[PDB]
Amino acid sequence: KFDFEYGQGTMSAELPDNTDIFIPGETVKDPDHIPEDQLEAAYLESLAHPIGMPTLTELAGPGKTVTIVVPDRVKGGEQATSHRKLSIKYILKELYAAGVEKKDILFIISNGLHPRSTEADAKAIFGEELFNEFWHTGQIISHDSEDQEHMVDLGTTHRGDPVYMNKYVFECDIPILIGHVQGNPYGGYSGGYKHSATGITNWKCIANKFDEISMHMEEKMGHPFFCCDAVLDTQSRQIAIYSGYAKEMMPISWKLADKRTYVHWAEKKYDVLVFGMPQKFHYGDGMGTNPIMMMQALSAQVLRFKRVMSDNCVIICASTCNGYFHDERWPYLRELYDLFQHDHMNTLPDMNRLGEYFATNEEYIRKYRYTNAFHPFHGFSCGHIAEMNTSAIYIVGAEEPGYARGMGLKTRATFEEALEDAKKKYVGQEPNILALPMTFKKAAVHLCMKD
Amino acid sequence: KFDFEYGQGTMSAELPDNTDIFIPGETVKDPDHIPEDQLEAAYLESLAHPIGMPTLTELAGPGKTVTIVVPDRVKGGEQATSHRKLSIKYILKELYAAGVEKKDILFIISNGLHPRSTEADAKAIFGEELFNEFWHTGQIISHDSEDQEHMVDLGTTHRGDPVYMNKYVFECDIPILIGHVQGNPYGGYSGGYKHSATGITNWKCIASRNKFDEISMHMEEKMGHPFFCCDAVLDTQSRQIAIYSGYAKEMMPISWKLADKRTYVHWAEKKYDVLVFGMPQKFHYGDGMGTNPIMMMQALSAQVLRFKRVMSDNCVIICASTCNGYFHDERWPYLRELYDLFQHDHMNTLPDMNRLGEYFATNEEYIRKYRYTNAFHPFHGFSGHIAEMNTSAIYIVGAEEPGYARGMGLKTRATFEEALEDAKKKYVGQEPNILALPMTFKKAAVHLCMKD
Amino acid sequence: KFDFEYGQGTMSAELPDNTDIFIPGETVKDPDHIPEDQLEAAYLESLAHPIGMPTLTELAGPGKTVTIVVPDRVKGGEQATSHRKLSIKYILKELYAAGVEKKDILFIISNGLHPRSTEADAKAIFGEELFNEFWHTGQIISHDSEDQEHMVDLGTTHRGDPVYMNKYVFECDIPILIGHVQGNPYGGYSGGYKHSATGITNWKCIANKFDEISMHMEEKMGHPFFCCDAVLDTQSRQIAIYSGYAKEMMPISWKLADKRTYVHWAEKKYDVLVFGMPQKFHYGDGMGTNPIMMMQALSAQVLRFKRVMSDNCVIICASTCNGYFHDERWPYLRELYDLFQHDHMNTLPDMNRLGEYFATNEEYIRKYRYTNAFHPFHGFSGHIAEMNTSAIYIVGAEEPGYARGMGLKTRATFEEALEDAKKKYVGQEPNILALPMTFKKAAVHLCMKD
Amino acid sequence: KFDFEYGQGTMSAELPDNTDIFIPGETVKDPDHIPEDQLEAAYLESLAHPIGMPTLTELAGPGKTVTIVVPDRVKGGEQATSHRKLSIKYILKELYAAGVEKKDILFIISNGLHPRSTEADAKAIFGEELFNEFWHTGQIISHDSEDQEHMVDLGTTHRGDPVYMNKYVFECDIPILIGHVQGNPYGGYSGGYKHSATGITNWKCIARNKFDEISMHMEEKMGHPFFCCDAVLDTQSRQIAIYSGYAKEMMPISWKLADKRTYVHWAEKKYDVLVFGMPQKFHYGDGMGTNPIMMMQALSAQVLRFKRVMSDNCVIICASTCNGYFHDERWPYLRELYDLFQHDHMNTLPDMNRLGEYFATNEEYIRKYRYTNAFHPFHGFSGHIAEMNTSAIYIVGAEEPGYARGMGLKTRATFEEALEDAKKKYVGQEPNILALPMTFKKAAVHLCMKD
Repeated sequence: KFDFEYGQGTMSAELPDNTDIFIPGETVKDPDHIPEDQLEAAYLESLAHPIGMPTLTELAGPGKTVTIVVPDRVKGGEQATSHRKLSIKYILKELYAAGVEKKDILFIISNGLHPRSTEADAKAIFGEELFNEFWHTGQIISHDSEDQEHMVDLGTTHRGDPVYMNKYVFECDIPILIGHVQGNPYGGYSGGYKHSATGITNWKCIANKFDEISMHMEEKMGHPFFCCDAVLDTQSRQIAIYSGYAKEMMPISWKLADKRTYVHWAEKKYDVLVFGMPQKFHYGDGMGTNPIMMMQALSAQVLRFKRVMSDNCVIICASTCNGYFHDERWPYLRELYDLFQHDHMNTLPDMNRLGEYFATNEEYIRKYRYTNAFHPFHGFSCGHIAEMNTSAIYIVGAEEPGYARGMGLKTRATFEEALEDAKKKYVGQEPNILALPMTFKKAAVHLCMKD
Repeated sequence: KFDFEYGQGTMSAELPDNTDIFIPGETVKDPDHIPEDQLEAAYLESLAHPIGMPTLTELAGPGKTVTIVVPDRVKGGEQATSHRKLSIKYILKELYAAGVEKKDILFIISNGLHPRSTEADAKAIFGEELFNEFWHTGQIISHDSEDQEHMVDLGTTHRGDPVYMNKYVFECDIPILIGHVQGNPYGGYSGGYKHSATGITNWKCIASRNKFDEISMHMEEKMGHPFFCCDAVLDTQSRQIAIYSGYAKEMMPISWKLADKRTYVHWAEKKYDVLVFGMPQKFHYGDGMGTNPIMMMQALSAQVLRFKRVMSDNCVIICASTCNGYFHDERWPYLRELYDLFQHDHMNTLPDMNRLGEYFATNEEYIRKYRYTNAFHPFHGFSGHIAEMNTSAIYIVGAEEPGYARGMGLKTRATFEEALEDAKKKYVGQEPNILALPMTFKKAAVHLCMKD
Repeated sequence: KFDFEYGQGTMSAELPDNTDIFIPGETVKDPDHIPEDQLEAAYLESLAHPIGMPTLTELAGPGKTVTIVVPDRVKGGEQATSHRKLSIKYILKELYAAGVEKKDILFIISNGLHPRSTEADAKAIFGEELFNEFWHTGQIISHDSEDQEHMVDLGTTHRGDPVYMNKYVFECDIPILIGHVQGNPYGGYSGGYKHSATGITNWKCIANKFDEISMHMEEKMGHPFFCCDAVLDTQSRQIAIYSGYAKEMMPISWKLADKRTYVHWAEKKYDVLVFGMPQKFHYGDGMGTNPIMMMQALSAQVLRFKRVMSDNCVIICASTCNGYFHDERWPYLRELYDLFQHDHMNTLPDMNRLGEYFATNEEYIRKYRYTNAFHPFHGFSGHIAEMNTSAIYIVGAEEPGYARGMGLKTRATFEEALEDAKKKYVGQEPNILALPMTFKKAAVHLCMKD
Repeated sequence: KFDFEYGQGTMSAELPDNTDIFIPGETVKDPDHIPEDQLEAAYLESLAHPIGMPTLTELAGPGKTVTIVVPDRVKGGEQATSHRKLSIKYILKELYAAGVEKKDILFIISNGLHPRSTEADAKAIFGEELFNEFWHTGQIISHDSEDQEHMVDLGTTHRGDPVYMNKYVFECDIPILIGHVQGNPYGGYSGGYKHSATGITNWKCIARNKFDEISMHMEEKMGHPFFCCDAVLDTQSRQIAIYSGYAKEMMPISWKLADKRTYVHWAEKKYDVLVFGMPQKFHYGDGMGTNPIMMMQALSAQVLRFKRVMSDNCVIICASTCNGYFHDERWPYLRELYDLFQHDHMNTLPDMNRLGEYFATNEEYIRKYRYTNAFHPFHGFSGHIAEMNTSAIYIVGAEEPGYARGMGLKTRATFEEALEDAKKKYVGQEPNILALPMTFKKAAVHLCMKD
């Protein structure tokens, strides 16, 4: 028997004995994580030896404003020794040694279009010491992209891309960027320039691009971003820490992140891909039950396992489509689904023309600003890759399969039924089945062939 | 760290080392079940030696109408060799050896107020062989309390109890009962005369341990022939321990002699103060019991009734559940209106709602949904107050819409540790005795008692 | 038998004979109120002898604009000899003697987030003479914190608190503050710097803090506030009148307000606290039936009687929970209750994050400005009852679903609730304390005799 | 200052010194009641001294079905020694001494159109001992006008009145009645044949001579007369005399003593203004003082009571919290009735009677009457005297005065303001005022001229 995440618990599937298992922490081991007693030495050596920049003790002085940009709770570790906490601690120590007071240093959570961080979210991000040190003084701020009184206009890049920036990060003397270099389904990395281009701008600037936008910010500001990026493994444990100028550091970190993300394990090309998504993963609770977020997750899974899989791919998923449109967090997705169903739109890519219609809605913008919900444009920042490539996608165990059927996904009730239907219709009676347990509870990797 | 059921998965809790763990079967062993090989001999011996009744061959003759009453899907087994399947199979073999026509055998699924069984439910209850052999012939009928053309008003007992019983059972020449002798929170075992008194009666005969026996004996007196019971005692994993068949009235004490040994566990050394468990979404009555506020209160009241003899008077109950507000309105269409009436009336407690029971059992739309949609009868909710007077505080941990748990009188918190700290603050003190019950709603529950 | 306020009338409770009664003023007598024959002398001596400031005759002249800040109807006396009326009368006499004309003097009712005063509210606050003298010329104004063209920006204090101020009180040559020195459940007092901080600001300035904000206003204006505050007793009768600079006079008034507010009477720690809330108390009609205002009142009662009460204290309350949201006065509290019930809100504090969501609502702001309703941020300006008491019983409720949705226990009669509490929490020998008319009087903080 | 009931508490009024105060029991003393010690002797003497039938021993024998008809909770005391409890207890003692089985005794709560009594109501009516002895056996049944399987169509009287009777009372061998003889606004009395005609009849039999004719038709159809045990009550519902026997011949004797109580001679001047207040809970129950139609009923009752003491320029000033609290759980039909009054050609209340048969046949309201313990929909049509006689009716202190204005009643904010307006317009500057400060809390009496 095989155990796949099903909403909150686990669905059991009786797959043929030719099934293979890939858990990206056990099948192929990641590069060794830095031991917890060598983390201080690694951080000190990285901060004291930046790439294409002087040390923090050289760029800091008394009265020089410092803004530290910290990512939100979507990605990265939340443990007692995560990259964010240690990096902030040692950066603060360096700045205090340089002669910068605590009253000046400001912290900004860079969500961009993700919901603004609450008190509990900041507690989980910064820990227990930084939380008590800075939150009550008003020195920890969540980035608001609709606050026209805190957004500055930098003009347009050489390619005509508009650039809007946070005012707080624009008026400081020392801008510090903290990011986690981790893989993305599209092939890019969530390093320094991508983090600055995504988490500091607004929806207009989001609608090679990231490098241009971040370089435009650096030119307008007058001082380049000091980025301290850590290469994370599947358990969000730092492997290497690279600090300094983002442009000359990003390739250095990528040369090692390619070792972790791209796993050469495949010996054959598979026909059936079996997994399941729990209710709460990635963007938060309700992702595994909201149809549009399910489509995005399935598209990411298709992108990640494209090389390992054959032409007529078949994807079997175990998710609880109870129709749970998490509405305190995605207040616009019900209208999005209704517009998709009750219009002339044959496929998801036909929805893009409504993006500016949703990003400018007053009620959803108010909910984004004050209720801690997603920005209405986040649904258009994808879903179409799932529709192509795969012959059929099965959503087994759904509670309201009408929502999974309205997205174009086939619906069944048990893994064996869906597998038998796929064998009868698409993949024949001898399918190469690949089972992915805990594919959404870990940092997913791009599977490739040993060729 | 301890693990508890939470909706579908598992919520983890950090509890002090003094916490004690109880599993119904793993901690204290149930009496040994008969092995799968000896089910043959045990069933044949039980059928060949009925208690207080002649053997079924004597009861059967050519051209005799036989009605076999099979319980619902709530709690009966459903393994490969469950009691229902084996008992039905051997009864059918013996009846065929008695020369009884196959067209005179009729199966009645006795639900009473539980939803009528569909094709999949009937298949799961009866096994694929019996489902293929009998379903398409039309010989498997779910009991319908509101089918007035197929219900017979017997009259009244001596205690003013109206009696209405299925006409199919009334007109048969051999009534056979299939029953599982399993414990109840109140103490009256669920197999025997209770099965006949509850499963083939309408809500008026339920609205009114001696009551069930009186009603069933009145049924036997009116019919002229007693029910032929085939009751099996089950353990936590729904495995047979002993099989008793014959006259229900005289066989019931014999079955109880072993059901008491199974049900009443004697593992205890201290009077515990805090009871910790969790509600899965699907248990007992089906999917949605762990999120429906009324059904959550019912389950909590059952848990209070089971463990009251091991718990103190300032006890605190901490349960993990996902109070989504998911009433499962396709299966309990009356519970949303019931909840609204609870909130929007002069009702301080749940027992104040019983005066509306006759109001709900007579609703035309809910009765239609019960008959044709496979939903619960509207009077099931009124057939739940022990928790709100026995316990000092009841905590619902990890609720997704904590308004429903608060509206029923239960406190709400976010994590097990937070609720335990609050309870230690106010109710049980900083040095409590904790009893943790993982997999309490996944296994057949038992009554806990002091060792002495 | 015992009589407790129940909505509009009274519920009767057969409490055991060991029950104790505390009524403010009646049980322990307050300091003697100034006789009506000495009020003129007291006011004249206070105004002629200010603290840290000179007399109104020494600061006033011909053409110098004067703005008099007067509190709203929530607190203070509405009698024929209340502090507001007499203070305004004698201040006007002094100013007229100095040389200031009536055409210039302006009156501002400082509510802040409380509803703007209507014609009848000004009636009750000011009296016949001042009403007829000043309202019909448009010289009595109710403070509007949402009026962007009548609010000025003073920047941000040294600690990081933004300061918004009323324009009328900013452009005047002589700002005069009238406040009442009365106790608060949290420990602080009303009137003085607190009145100016919470009265003529907006919700952003409200979200030692009051001292910093008020000193920032005084620095920006250049004229310190001339505060004339009277220490009130349980019947809103003046005990002492202190005039002058607020910073150097607040301790002087506090040294005597501590004598009245802090009553050392207890001889034992009580287990059960029994009282009842009428429908109309404090913030107006519907407070005793609105679940959120009920929770606020219960929290205030918990704060006031914390020292007299045991660790396992049980509160029994008699209120008519008819679900009567005074939707013409609290248009937002139904949405607030629905958000509390239908979201991931385990407790009331978890709702604070929605404060900025409500304070910026356009419809509720319009209703606050023009309909005379509460500002939507007043609700977020609660948990103490949940943290402290083992159980809270709301007896006599009409729709107990609302009292249950707040986390409170619901019963039907005092005896049933008392028996339940005895069986569950407080045992069979509880120290019961009964508070008749605890919401119809100026409540006091009960302390221990020793 | 004067005090009046106002919702739940008391509104205070400033009235001139010429105002006269009347309290039914205190101003003029009722005839002396029998003491609590002599209740036993008086009850035994009354039971042993019938007024036209043989004693209860003669009617009783082995195997006799006895049906005892107990009035509703609307009227009559609920003290420790109320008439219902004592009469039932002594009747049961006599029947047991006569050899009547306990299983052949059945109690019927005669409500007729009032809501069916619940468990708590039955407990309060019957006393704890009798409730424990008889309720759980199933021997206490509330009358159900719409229970067609338990209703018998007796036939028709000579006036065309149709007669429908409770089947339980019809088949019994001894029908016994418990009744309280206290006055009505119309001049009748609530005990005697009226109890039979109203309590155990449906709405068709309801839509002084009529009650007697219907009850005597019932007696002639059953073959045996009702055995009545009627008690005269004072303001505090205390017994003055107990009359038992044939109702037709006993009724004048009971009336001879009820006249001395109901009619009070305390008038020396023709009063002009009548001042009182409606409490929230009185007569029919909670919500009578706030429901506009029940407020009109109460005002009409007051007008009928005090019409012989007041002039022809009547002004009625009443304090009530008319907040629109219809108590829809007890009067579910009154909101629709109010809407039909407002939104049709109804100029006055008596114009609505043509819809009475429309409401009494409603299925939803009948279901709520049978199963939810609400009023029968025809109760509201069983109200025009107030608007006919009084020149102006003032509702003082209403919280939603739209309902008081919609029924034709003037609305003001305070007692003094309404009195000033009435003096200005109707009664002049020198009126005669009669103040009733406990009119709705005590059993009302009919005021009359002293001469």
